[PDB]
Amino acid sequence: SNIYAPLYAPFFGFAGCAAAMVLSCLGAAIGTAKSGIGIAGIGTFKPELIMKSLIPVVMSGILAIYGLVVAVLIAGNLSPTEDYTLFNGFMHLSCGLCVGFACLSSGYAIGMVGDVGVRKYMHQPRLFVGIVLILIFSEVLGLYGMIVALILNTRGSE
Amino acid sequence: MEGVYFNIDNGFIEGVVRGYRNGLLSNNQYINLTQCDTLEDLKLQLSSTDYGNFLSSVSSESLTTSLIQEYASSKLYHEFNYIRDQSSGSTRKFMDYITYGYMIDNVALMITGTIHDRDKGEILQRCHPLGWFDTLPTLSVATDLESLYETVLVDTPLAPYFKNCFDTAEELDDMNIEIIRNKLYKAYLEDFYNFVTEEIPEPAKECMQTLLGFEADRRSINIALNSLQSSDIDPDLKSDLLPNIGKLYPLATFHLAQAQDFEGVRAALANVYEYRGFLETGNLEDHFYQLEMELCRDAFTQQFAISTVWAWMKSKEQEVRNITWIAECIAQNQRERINNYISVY
Amino acid sequence: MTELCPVYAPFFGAIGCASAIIFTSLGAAYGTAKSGVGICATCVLRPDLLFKNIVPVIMAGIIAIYGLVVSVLVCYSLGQKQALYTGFIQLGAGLSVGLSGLAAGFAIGIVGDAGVRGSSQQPRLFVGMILILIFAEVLGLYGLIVALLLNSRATQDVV
Amino acid sequence: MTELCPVYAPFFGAIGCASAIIFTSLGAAYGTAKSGVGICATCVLRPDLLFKNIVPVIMAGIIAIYGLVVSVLVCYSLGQKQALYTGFIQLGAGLSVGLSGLAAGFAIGIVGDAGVRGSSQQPRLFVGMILILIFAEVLGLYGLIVALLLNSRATQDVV
Amino acid sequence: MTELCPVYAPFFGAIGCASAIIFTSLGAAYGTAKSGVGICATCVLRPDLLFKNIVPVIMAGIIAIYGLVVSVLVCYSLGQKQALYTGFIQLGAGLSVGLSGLAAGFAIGIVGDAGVRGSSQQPRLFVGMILILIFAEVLGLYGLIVALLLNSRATQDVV
Amino acid sequence: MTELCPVYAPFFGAIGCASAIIFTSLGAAYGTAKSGVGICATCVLRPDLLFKNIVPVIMAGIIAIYGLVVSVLVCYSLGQKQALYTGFIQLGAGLSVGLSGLAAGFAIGIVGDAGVRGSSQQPRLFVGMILILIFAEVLGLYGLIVALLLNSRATQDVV
Amino acid sequence: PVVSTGKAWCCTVLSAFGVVILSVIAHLFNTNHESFVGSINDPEDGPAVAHTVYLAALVYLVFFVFCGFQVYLA
Amino acid sequence: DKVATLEQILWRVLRGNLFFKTVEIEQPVYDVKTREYKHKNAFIVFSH
Amino acid sequence: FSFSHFLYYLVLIVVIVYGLYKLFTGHGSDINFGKFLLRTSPYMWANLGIALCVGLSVVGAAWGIFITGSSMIGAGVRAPRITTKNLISIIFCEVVAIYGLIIAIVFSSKLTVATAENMYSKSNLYTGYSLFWAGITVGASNLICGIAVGITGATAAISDAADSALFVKILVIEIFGSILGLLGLIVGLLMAGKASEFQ
Amino acid sequence: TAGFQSICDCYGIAQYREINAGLPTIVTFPFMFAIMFGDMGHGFLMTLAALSLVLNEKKINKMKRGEIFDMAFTGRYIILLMGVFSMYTGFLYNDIFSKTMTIFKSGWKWPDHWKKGESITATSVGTYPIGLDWAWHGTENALLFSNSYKMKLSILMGFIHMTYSYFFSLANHLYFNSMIDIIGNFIPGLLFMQGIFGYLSVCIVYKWAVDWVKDGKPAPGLLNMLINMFLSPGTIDDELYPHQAKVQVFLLLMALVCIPWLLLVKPLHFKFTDFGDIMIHQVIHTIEFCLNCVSHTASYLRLWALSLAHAQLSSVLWTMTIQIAFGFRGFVGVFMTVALFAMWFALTCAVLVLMEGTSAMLHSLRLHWVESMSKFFVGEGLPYEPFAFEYKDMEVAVASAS
Amino acid sequence: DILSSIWTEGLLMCLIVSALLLFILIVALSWISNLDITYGALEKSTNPIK
Repeated sequence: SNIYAPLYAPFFGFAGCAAAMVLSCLGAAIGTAKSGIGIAGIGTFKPELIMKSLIPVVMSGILAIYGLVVAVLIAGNLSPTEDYTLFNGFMHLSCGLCVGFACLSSGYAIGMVGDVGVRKYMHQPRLFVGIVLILIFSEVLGLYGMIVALILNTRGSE
Repeated sequence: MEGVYFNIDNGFIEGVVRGYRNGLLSNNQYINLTQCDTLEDLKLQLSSTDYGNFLSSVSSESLTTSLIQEYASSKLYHEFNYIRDQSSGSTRKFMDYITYGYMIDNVALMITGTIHDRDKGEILQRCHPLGWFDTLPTLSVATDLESLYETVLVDTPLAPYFKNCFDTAEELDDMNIEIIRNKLYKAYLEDFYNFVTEEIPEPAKECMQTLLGFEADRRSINIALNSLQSSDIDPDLKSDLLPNIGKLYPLATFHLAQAQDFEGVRAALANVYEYRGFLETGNLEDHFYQLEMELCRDAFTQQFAISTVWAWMKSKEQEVRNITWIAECIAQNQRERINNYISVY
Repeated sequence: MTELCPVYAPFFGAIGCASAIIFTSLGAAYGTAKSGVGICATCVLRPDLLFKNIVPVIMAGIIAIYGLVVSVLVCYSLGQKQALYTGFIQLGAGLSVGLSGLAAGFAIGIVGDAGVRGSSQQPRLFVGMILILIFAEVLGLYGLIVALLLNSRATQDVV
Repeated sequence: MTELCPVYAPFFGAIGCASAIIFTSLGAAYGTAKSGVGICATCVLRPDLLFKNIVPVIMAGIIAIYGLVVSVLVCYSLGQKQALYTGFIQLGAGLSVGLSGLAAGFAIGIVGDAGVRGSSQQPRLFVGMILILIFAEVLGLYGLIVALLLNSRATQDVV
Repeated sequence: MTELCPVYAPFFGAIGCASAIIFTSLGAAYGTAKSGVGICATCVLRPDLLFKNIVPVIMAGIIAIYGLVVSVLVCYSLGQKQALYTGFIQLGAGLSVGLSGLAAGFAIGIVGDAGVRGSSQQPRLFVGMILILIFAEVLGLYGLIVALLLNSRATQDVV
Repeated sequence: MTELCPVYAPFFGAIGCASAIIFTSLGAAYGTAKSGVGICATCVLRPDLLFKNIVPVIMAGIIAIYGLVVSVLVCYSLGQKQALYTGFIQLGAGLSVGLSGLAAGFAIGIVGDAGVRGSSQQPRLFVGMILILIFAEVLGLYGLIVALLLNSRATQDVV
Repeated sequence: PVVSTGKAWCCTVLSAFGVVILSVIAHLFNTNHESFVGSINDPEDGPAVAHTVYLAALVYLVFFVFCGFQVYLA
Repeated sequence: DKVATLEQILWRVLRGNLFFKTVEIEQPVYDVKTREYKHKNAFIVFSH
Repeated sequence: FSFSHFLYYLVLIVVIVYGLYKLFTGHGSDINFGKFLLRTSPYMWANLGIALCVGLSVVGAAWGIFITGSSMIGAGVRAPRITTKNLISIIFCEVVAIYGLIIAIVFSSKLTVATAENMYSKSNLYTGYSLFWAGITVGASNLICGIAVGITGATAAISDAADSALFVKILVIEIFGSILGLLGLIVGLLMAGKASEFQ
Repeated sequence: TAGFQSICDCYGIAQYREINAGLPTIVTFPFMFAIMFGDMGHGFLMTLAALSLVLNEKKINKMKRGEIFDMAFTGRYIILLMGVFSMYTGFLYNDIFSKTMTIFKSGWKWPDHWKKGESITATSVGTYPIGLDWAWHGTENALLFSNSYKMKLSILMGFIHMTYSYFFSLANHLYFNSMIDIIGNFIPGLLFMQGIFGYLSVCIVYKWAVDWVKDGKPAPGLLNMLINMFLSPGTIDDELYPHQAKVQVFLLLMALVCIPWLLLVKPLHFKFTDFGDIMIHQVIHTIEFCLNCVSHTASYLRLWALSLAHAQLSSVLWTMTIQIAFGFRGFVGVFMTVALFAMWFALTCAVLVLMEGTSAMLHSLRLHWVESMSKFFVGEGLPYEPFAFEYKDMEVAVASAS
Repeated sequence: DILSSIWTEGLLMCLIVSALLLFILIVALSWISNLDITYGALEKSTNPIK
């Protein structure tokens, strides 16, 4: 039939869905757990700082939303009836790899900085804007990955 | 990460040591201990803490400051022996390395008492029951340091630490034993630092490295401030007593090794940032105790770490020292300096 | 399809377009994490040096911007019927900018940690930290240049 | 295409053009990181020796310049219809300059760290540090020479 | 033989029938070994708590009973002339119950060791140990359920 | 030969017949070695408890007897002209009894060491050691049962 | 003959369940229920297995009346 | 518990000219100062 | 030394030499990864998906359960009132295996029997690929979610054993970390949404 | 009512004049045990074990026992109710010692003639009055009916338990004069969880009530339409009832609008009478009440779970030991069935009553601690414990000091 | 259009499944090999200061 849509083509698009969900979930979980260790480590001495110290946990929960958006946008294009060439499968796998590894690296950075910045916050209350500033610099990496996956998604369906 | 493979063996030990940690005395409890009039009031006030029913079944009239510090130390030692029995692998090794540093002090104490012809049983008590090593009372024979070493010390775990101690080859007096003991503790700290660097996982690794750094720096400043007594010491014969670990070795133990007066030590410590706040004021030992308790407090913020055992050990020892000082000030009617305990919690 | 333009040809372009932003994000994440641990350990004592020490984190983020630029420029050249020459050029450009950004991010992280911890107690060391960090930044710049010079030849006279 | 000029032929040229700047950037990053840790540990006590000790970082950056030169000269010889001979020559030139620059960067980093830490307390050791660093620089220079002599033969009488 | 029923088809069924009892025996052995070390360390001081602390060893043996049940039910469905569908279903059922029993055995071993050592000195912790061990026992139960629901479909309308 | 009975078919039967006695001998050797180190460390002080503590070594040898039984029963079913079904069944039976015996041997060794060292100073712990060792013995028994139920079907209606 | 009391109940209770259970199973073998023998498998004959299950019920009865008088002595 | 320690020390002290010999006391010997049952044995060491 | 790195380097060298030799002959398309995907039975991919789903979900559940259970047992020696309170931290790790059960029950209704004719059709290959990747997606997400919720549960047990007022403030972090398994659940249901049965 | 009160007080001591949770526990705890323990003979053995403890109460409350027989004796009425309700449940499952009963005429009819080895089907000549039909015994697709049967049983019973325990919150709020809690917490949660999960139960019962073969319509999938109610709204593959294309969208938007109607009224009424603590606590209560609807109604699959596995393990135990000794004519067969019945009774009393009763008992306890008392049980109060005189037990007091 | 004459599809399916099961067996045996005994609770110590 068609030499452009052979029947092994959905394997790569489903691999893109799997990578975009699993590695974004891994980055979000690393960030959340590693920051929560420091948040509950400061909790014995100064328990009045925990409700402001939940910035790195909320910050590293947006990364799972990035992976969620890109995974549902890839899975909306797959169907057992459509044409679906191999070019679309390579683009979907590249979308998944972009979002997954960008969110994994971003979640690792958020976890490290959030742990040390919350643990060393029980001493200096003027250290908070630096925490929020470096966390904002760590958050944008997953955003860059999601931007290139949105562009690859709208490029691949042509 | 660190919370992944830790709990498999050490989760129960970590939880029990945190439960021991929650019974550390805070400031209000020390103030309530300060407000006691007699010593039975101190007993009744300590009864409502984690200690309680520890001086039960003693007496109402045989209550003495020495008896209180004996029993408050024995509770510490039984808790440490329980936690050491419940461990294996690297944690068992780590706690044996905690024990060896008191074994060194027992060696020096037994030799020093053997020089002055004291009794075996007098030196066998007040000899810190945690660093035992079964062949310890045999150190009271055969005064010469070689005839200790080729007979009983090679089969102890303190055997690889005498690699420097065979320079002088005569009978010992009180300064030779201290030179020996300082070489022991130097080689000991460097053995335990190279142990922590290669086997202990990372969040406990950095905490144990900074705590061992402070141990080495405190003993370096103490040797530099005690070596300017009435003797002549070559800087080559003094720099073999300052450990090669800490934040003042790469270049600041050099000026400690080359120093004559107290102002030489002040100028030596003047460039290290954490120090040179100490020598221009009062009790120079309380600054080391306060900084040790602040570092040990900072060690309790890491959760998946076996630095908690060392930090709790040192905190509970400071707690026993504080209760002994308060009991002395109560029993001797010397309430002027009763508030000189060190409380960080 | 064609012997010059087979069907497996967009695979290398998609792998290059992914790997650019992937390895530059890993380098930027290492630099941001190491420098942020250094800042949070330093600025407990001198909170007034907090916004002065923020420079290594920014110089780590510029590497991720480099990877984003190369990924967009590669992504706007993919096609279903391209040659193997174009896919090989796109894969080479992606690997160039990605691994150059990874090396530059490792250097920026280590030098920024040491420089912040040193400049907490020596105010003259900040300009030396900036000089060494600029020498660590030009490596990712060189990778960006090699990637742009490859990408400018991906579609010249390709049949 | 042709038996002398197959379709997989630009793959080796793209891999060589990438690997040159990749391995020279890794060597330059190791040299810059190790020497910068040495400078930041040294110049807390002697901030007046800060701009004197900057030499190993510059000699590490020259290696990345070597890799950039070879990557540009290889990149301006790629083509869709080249031979396997040209791709093999380009791959060999890239591997030569890359791994020579990696070895030279490791040597420059280690010698520069030791030399800065030693010359903090011995002012006559600085010229010996410069001599040993020049002996570490000529290795990457030799890799650059072998890469240029390969690249000069990549297109002579190729059919 | 047939395209639906090839000759290599009983291999997957034999591998599943083996792997069920293999991985459940590994999980039960880890649970029994870890809990038995905990019991033998505890009951030197309290020998009267010896037959009270025997519960984690029994809850580890129930996992091996689960694996034995699935291995017998798979073993009574093998045949020389079965389909690939039946072999794939049998392999999936074996892997399900085996790896679920392995995870449940690891959890039962670690929780049973900690719970016996804790309940030696706190008599109220025994019921909390039983609650957490029941939460560790339902995982192997879930693997058993998935294996039975797979095995009930291995021979429905297979040609 | 035949499509149902190829020539490579006795390979799986020979591998199963070997692997049964191999992995049960490894499990029995670990159990015997660990328990014997425990006995030799214990019975320096209590030489009267020497023949009482010999139980874990015997319960380790029973596992090797299980492997010997399965190896003999598989070995008396090999043939030159057997099917792949028979070889797959024999390989599955061998792997079942071998890896179950390996897990049971590890558990018997560790529990026997801890139990002998504990029962040197607590005479009531010996019966608890026997209970936990019986729970470690039934795992190899379950592997033996699965191997016998596989081997009973290796030659029923095979063409 | 040391104590022999804590093992008397373990056999009397076992036999007391065994008599009743094998008696009702043998009665269900005898009248062909088509759920104990209603397929091509395990039994075929019918009352020929009801025979030996009633025999086993009798053997459990003599277990029960033996061990039920040894517990009576305490 | 201390017979091996005795013979180790006396071998390292008598340099290799020891004639140590021990026979066991079968029953435990009950202690008063502590409460351990203390399996004991006798010894004899010859020298000049 | 380092036997695993020696195995990895040996496999790498053998694969590089083999692929370079298949170039060397001129037969580089004999390593045909796409023809392997056609000629492989779709029921293998579907059953690996279902089995690896439920297995990885149970492994993540067990991991989280003993992480929080060791710390809760250890912290309950001095303060035994933490057990009935922090039961919920083991509830949160146990629901992961129930999500794996729900996925297995949904996916096992699509394992029908196909004809030898149109066995490798477009819909059957689509169904095998979708069930495989959806199963391992939800299984790996369940694994990671169980690990993270277990770590936070251990830390919450220690903090509640300190004093009673802290577990309300740390349980919020477990509420954050427990949504990730539900994300994996939703996307695993959505990847296999349009896949038919095997016909 | 003492043992069930000690059950419910182990979790938490209730607030003053709050509704006691130990009063419905008396019967809802052994029944949720009984669903997982659905056997006639095992519940019969459990009743015999309970009556061995209930029939001599006066002899036992004067002895010193230790920690196991204590939990046996203080919960004797729990074990009695568990055994009796397990008799009723095992009667409705048609299961005694993993065998059937044949006490009524069947609703299925086998064909007239067949060769020995023909796969045949039954012809549905009526319905069976009480229990499962005994024509499902061997039948080689008994699990295919029983699983989809008892899963729906577990979902229906779990929903009725949750929606009964939720009305105790209304009976609390009406008693404490707390009319803002009704309009802020009861109505949003009631509409949100009824309009999602009780609609599923109504659809299960309605799919049971409709004959699909006689009407010639394809029977839909309730799991498929539950997923497509949220993940693809408006599109329906198989129709269940006539105007359901709009009811799905209406229930979806009502469950949607209950999300901003919750987390808004209870704080902003405190504002006009925000604070931060009420607002953040209400956000936590909304994100915790929701996502426990899905999780808690998924958690009632354990009633199906343990029932299926208890039935399967008891069936394998019957076919493994005593089934062997039925074709063994001779004098060896007498001793063979003697020894094999001894082994079978020892296993069905050891691993199958004692070791699966403790599990399902604490599963019926988890279903009341977590899924049931998170909807009405407020929590913290101080227990009564008056000053009274007691015997002191000297050797406990010596161990209490030392 | 066969894949290979020696690396057929049945042989590759069997090898992929066997490699997965060998991987998990190796992992689980590495869990079993790290398994210690805590000898300190099985000994006795006198310590005559205590």
